[PDB]
Amino acid sequence: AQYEDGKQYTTLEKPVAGAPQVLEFFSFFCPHCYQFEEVLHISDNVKKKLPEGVKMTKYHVNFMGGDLGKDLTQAWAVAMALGVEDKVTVPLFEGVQKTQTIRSASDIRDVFINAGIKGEEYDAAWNSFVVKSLVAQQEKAAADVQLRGVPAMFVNGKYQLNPQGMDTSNMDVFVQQYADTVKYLSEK
Ligand SMILES: Cc1nc(CCN(C)C(=O)Cc2ccc(Oc3ccc(C#N)c(C)c3)cc2)no1
Repeated sequence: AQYEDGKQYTTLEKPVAGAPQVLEFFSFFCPHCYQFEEVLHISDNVKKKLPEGVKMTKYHVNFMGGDLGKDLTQAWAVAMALGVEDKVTVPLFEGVQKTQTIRSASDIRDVFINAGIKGEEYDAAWNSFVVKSLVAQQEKAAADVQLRGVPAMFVNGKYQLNPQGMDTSNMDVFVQQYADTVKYLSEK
């Protein structure tokens, strides 16, 4: 077969019922997640190859970066609650991994302020039980797959992308192989 279990993807032995159709996990501490966002734009190219009848979900993980890792998962919840993912994703990556100016929750907050979210607005969201449940949603989804590594993408709670099984001599070719695989899996 052109697409094969163990090549472009693997099959979960305990599939997750009711999961999001297309679910990616990332960490702002994760070097490959940095590439996936700024250099490869994986999420955008996957969306361009799915129909407008499929929802895409992106969740942060706790297991990288200790205390600041958990702050960033809550900050991602704030970003999702306020709908400002596209405004804060790049400054958070660059602040953690490029300039290394994100060292505390206050520094994360500064990113949002500089991106234009009001201080009262950030703080009220940060402390809300709506954000508390968005944090719980991110944890529950990663725990359903005993997630131990990022970047990760899962399709219909049944299949996990296997980027190590694709060709990386060319960055655009890799991105389109990856996105075509998500499409094939979504249609499965
Ligand atoms: C099995 C399995 N374990 C995981 C997650 C583990 N974990 C920390 C990784 O790092 C895995 C990973 C992701 C992408 C990748 O391929 C790349 C990365 C960067 C660039 C760039 N620029 C290109 C072109 C391809 C290689 C490895 N997932 O599945």
